[PDB]
Amino acid sequence: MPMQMFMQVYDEIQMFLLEELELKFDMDPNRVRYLRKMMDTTCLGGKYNRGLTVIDVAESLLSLSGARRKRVLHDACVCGWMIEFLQAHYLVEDDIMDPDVTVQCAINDGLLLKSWTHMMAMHFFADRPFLQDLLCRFNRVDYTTAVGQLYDVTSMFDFAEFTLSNYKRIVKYKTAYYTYLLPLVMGLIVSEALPTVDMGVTEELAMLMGEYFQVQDDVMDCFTPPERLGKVGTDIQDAKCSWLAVTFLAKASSAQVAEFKANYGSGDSEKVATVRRLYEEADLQGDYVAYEAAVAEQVKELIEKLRLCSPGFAASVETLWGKTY
Amino acid sequence: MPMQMFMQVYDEIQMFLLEELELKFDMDPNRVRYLRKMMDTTCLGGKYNRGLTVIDVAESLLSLSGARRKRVLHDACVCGWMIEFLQAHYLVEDDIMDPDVTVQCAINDGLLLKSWTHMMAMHFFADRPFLQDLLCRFNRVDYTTAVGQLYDVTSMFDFAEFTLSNYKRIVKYKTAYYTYLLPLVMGLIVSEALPTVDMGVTEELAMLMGEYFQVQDDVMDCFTPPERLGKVGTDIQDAKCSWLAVTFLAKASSAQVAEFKANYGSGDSEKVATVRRLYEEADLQGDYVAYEAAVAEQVKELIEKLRLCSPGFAASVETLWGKTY
Ligand SMILES: Clc1ccc(OCCCn2ccnc2)cc1
Ligand SMILES: Clc1ccc(OCCCn2ccnc2)cc1
Repeated sequence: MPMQMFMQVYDEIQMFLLEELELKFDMDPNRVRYLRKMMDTTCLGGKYNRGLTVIDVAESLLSLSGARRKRVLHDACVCGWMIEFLQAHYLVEDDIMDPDVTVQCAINDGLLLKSWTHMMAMHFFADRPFLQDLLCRFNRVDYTTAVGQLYDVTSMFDFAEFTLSNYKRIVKYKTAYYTYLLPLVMGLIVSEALPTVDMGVTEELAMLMGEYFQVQDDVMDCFTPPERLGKVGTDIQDAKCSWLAVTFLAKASSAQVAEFKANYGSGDSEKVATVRRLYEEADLQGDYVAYEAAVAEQVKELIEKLRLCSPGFAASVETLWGKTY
Repeated sequence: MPMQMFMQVYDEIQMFLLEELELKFDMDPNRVRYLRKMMDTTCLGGKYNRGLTVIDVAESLLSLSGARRKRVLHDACVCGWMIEFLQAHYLVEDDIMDPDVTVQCAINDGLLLKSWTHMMAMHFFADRPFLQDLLCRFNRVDYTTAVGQLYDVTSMFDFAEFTLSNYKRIVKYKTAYYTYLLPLVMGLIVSEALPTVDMGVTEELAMLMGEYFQVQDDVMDCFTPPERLGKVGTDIQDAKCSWLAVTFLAKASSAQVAEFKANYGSGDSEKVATVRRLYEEADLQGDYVAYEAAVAEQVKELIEKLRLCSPGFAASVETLWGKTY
């Protein structure tokens, strides 16, 4: 029922965006169908975990607080697609990083997806009292992610920033603010329950779940094979500031660091194999299990602290925590 | 005095944006100075014609309608820099069209410049009654330009769209809505005189000045040498939908069209020279003078129509019209 409603609102959002281009933007049907195929290619495909979280938060607050129910659940789907659309916007900008007409259309697709988030927000929420407050928080979170992508890309151009605290800063700005905080806030805004929750504990629960997911995603990037992971692990070649790197540099000898600095960030499949060997000679996967368990306990405890002031909110957070755990 | 005020507000805007990153975004000084050098590189350099137009409109309405004057002129400079910042955002996206770290930073610079337009608007206008109305019109004009760039880039991928009307559509959405309409609207919004002007005539005057500038810029792209123009003319090689092309196809014989379709859009310097030869054998520059004079007369007449309902507004439009003419 939630997913069935989510894809139905996608038809409602896509119809408005394309018809507006046909009627009020003087666009020919050829480019209109071109944008339909482009929208479905970029927005549809993933698991929609960021969007469906907004719905799960909204349905918990209306029943754990008749015509008002249909409005909030509809606003949640529009807010959920705002994230999925902006998620596709960043993914299109990633394909560029990896008279040419296929690159010009790629940049244009990224600008349109970003613009469509404002169009659907200024439309379905034109009469909502939170349109001005939602767009401001939505922009700063988009600003935060662009800043976080600067922390991550320039993590080796200025090993001085290979610290567990800087790793927290990257995951916080690059990932945690858009995955584990943004959908929770948009669920409280459509339900008109934003000031009725502990934002400090909500923020604290957001960064910890991002730390839990990013660390697990770094171990799978290095150890899970490409057929079981679904992608080719390139964090070692890209010299990324992963959890495996900052943990290795702390418990490695002065030689294992020198052998690490001479083999890290190289495309040689044998140097990367020498880096994976050092990661296992350091028993990092042993520390990986205990590290996630420590963060997992902090998640379970902070859910109870937010439960004393927001009972129905914690039920949705436990569901979001169950997705990563 | 206007330009001296404009660069002074740039210091005020840059100081807020960078300090916010240092205090509320946990950014190290290395990246802060990196963003200062990047901001000055992209935003500073041009003639600032789009930004200064907002100031020229604001100063005409406060004297041709004491503490209220300083507020409107300050809002005009912030609104003027919103355009210059977003202008640099599109320019950065153009350099991309023409683990690599120099391309990742290019995409990141484009996202930050776009985000900074919202940050400076949500800051300096946090207490203005037009913050919600300005951001909505600012986004749709940004949406319009991204749509116009789709009309222009795909003008030969779907010579069927090489018509004088489609040329108007490209210039309208790609150029006229951001150069000759956006600065005029932001000047009326900061002066609280938006509903006191004929928007239809204001829109009509906007597209005509864009048509006047784009046509003149197409002739210089083909005939003005690179040292006098300042750039290498590549519209013929790129197979652009320029005014010289749509005018040629209308007055060329069935052979001159075949010789045009076989030499247009090619990088061969001899095929391009064969296209320039056809442009002069058709006496297009003779039609170019009379075409601009016809549009120039429509500009002078529409200034009088807006003068009957807005006297001080026309004085600023005549100044903006004097920049292109
Ligand atoms: Cl407000 C908002 C901010 C960021 C969003 O997505 C982040 C995607 C970044 N990314 C992920 C993989 N490659 C790039 C969605 C909404
Ligand atoms: Cl709202 C707004 C919309 C568009 C703006 O700039 C248009 C620049 C497009 N361009 C020009 C040369 N290459 C790309 C500024 C403000």
